[PDB]
Amino acid sequence: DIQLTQSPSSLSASVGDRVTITCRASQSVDYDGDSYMNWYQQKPGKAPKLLIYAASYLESGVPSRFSGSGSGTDFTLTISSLQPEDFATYYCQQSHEDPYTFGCGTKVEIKEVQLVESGGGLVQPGGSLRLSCAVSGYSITSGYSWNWIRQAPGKCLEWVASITYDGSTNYNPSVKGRITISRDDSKNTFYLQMNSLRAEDTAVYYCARGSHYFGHWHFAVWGQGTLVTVSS
Repeated sequence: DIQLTQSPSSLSASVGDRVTITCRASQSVDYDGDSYMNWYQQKPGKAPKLLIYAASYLESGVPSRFSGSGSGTDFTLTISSLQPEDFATYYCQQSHEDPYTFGCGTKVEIKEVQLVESGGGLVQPGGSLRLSCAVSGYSITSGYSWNWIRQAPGKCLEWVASITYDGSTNYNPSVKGRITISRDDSKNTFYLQMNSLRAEDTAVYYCARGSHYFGHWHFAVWGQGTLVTVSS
């Protein structure tokens, strides 16, 4: 399990300043001359947004003031000139091998396809949950893979499960045995079934689509997230 160390964990800067964030990986994420490191931006209340994939490639629509660099175990995200709209939390993520892992984020404080989750709510410990991600504006059969990713309260992002276009499923060993992912083409929906829930399963659960390119396991499209609360 590749672990990612993000530094600093938070920082204050002024508009117009250069900002640099570093990500250290506990193991190389290089493969065939490329580095499978990705950067996301998350504003409060919203799902993460993909900024960078394969260490240095800009996602479409991302402003040129964002740049990524590095290789091996050592990676950097640079904002050349901080703008007001850049106050957010920034996450690195490796897509070199499963389980795909995220850093715990850098909070930067200053001075068409749509995915809709349902099925969350308050459950008792030991109970079960079923989440659905309805895909609209896009055929579920067109996607390379569909994923569930959860965000524990005030904590790091955790990839949980995936199903590819050929039906192959994959789970994070942190949850495996209590979790099933499934797909329904005729309803353009996929599902997460959760059983024997524990308190550490309390989180916002996101659905997200994988990519056909550049190692697949970075996530350009996310749902709104649904809150699962396991309490008494």
